[PDB]
Amino acid sequence: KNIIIGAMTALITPFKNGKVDEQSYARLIKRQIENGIDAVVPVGTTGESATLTHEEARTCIEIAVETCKGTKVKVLAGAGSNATHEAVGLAKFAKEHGADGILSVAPYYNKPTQQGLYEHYKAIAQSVDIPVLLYNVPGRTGCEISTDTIIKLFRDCENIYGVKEASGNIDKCVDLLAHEPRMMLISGEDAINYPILSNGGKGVISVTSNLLPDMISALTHFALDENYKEAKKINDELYNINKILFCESNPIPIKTAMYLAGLIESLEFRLPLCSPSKENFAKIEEVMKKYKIKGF
Amino acid sequence: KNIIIGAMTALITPFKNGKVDEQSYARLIKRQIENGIDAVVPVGTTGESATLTHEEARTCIEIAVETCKGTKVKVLAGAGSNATHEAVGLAKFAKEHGADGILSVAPYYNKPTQQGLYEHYKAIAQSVDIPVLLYNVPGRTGCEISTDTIIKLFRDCENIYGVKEASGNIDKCVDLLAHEPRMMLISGEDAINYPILSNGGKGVISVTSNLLPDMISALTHFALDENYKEAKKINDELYNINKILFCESNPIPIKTAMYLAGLIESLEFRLPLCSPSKENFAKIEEVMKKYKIKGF
Ligand SMILES: NCCCC[C@@](N)(CC[C@](N)(CCCCN)C(=O)O)C(=O)O
Ligand SMILES: [Mg+2]
Repeated sequence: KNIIIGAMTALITPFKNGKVDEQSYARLIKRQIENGIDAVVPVGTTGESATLTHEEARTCIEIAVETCKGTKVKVLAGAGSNATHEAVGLAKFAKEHGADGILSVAPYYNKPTQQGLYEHYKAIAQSVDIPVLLYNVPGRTGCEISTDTIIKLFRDCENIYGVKEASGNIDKCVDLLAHEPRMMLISGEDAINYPILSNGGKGVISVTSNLLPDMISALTHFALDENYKEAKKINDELYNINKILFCESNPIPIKTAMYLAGLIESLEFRLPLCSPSKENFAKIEEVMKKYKIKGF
Repeated sequence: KNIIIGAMTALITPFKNGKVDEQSYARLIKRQIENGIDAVVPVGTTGESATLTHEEARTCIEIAVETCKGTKVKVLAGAGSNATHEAVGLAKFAKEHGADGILSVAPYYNKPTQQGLYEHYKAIAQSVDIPVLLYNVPGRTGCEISTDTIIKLFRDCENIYGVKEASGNIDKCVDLLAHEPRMMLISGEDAINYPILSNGGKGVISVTSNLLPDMISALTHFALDENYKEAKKINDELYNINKILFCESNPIPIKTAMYLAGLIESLEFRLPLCSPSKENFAKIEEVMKKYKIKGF
């Protein structure tokens, strides 16, 4: 199987006067390349994929693919949908626009059954050639892809090579890798990056990496080399910022943090997302000064 | 305030060979009108709105408004989105195809804050003239509209006239009606229709109504006319079907029940929605036996 692993970033999408700041986007992706990141994930949840237009989603994949040409950094494009026909289309679009793979979230809101989740992902898997990473975040979708369904898709569809887990469920990650160790388990929960990697996970898709890509990079590569003491040390150091980045729903804190660090020009969200409270803004602003934040 | 209350049916959307069976849709809406229903809710969650085309949604609103012209049956249009710019659009569309009001679900997947939910709904309400009923289903959206947020929206925006609660939280509906008793609290949870009505709720938006519209009608009117004994009597009898209609995610069981009752032609879903298990199929078909099913 073809795979995409290592330290990966769920890219924020900066806005300037309500439009996608394309030059900011490219500069942030380059900031990622130059700080040890192995792959960038455009138009995911952290990128406010829900409120983007298809030309903006398609444009930001193109910006990512183009910025990454000439590097080992791969483009794992966000291409999920709660409608199978749209998820297949976005998989085809990313594949035809140069993405090295796709990250496909479980259908949200319409709560498909385990049988329905299998047929949904098989439809995507059979529709394109690029690797496909399952994305399970039940707290946002209303549904979970069970361990059985994840393993079945990994064994039945060749392009499906693993799953980004944001389940806060270390038991499920044992369960997953204990019955199918050839799968690529990706951490979708920054605070528990090391515990997931330590059990055989082969990478992370991080929100924290947006601000401190060097430390997320170092953590993952320390861990992949089984230097578990150094990997755990960064994990422990990162805990305060890993948590504070979820004082409010992602990506409200990270974009607040990016603005505070001067890495984006404006603190703009598309509704229903909005700037955090004044309290959390102060909490985000304080925890930051305990970390060394890289620039461009 | 202009309001839309009473017994309401979240219409299933029949498919024939992958297309919206237009006549059956109209034929099913007619079955509702002649069975005591006060309003029909097209292209909601129960209508598989997530996997519908704008051309399918638009036609089903048009079919809905046209079939209830001349009766007193209202059209409460499903018009929700996790992107405010998409939700504002659907509100205008629904107003121009003749809908008497819109049901607008809380944004799903992207988990907006209470502030974001206020600005999201304030943007919709300020965009149309027709009544706006908030829809809270945290198990499907990943988010809850707090009681404070609900009441603030009710008091600040003239068309926002209440909320359809599907939280299994009778506590919250006391909280709602005790602090804002002028609000129209609508049941979105069939099994607890009477307990919500018994505390001052003024209607239901029912799944069970698809199969037994005569009994959902009678329950709602008995309760609104303060015949609580007869209202609970139907509620208690309906429990077994009210539960089995969620043996799997709605609208999978109700479409199964509708098909088994011969009220629709094909048992077709749009993916990731799926036919139920053979086990649950026997459970839906068996519980059904016990009720007297209206025909055309
Ligand atoms: N990158 C584009 C994202 C926009 C799509 C959408 N806002 C809503 C998705 C949708 N399937 C659209 C349905 C439109 C009417 N059938 C949904 O709301 O369910 C989401 O996935 O969050
Ligand atoms: Mg090495």
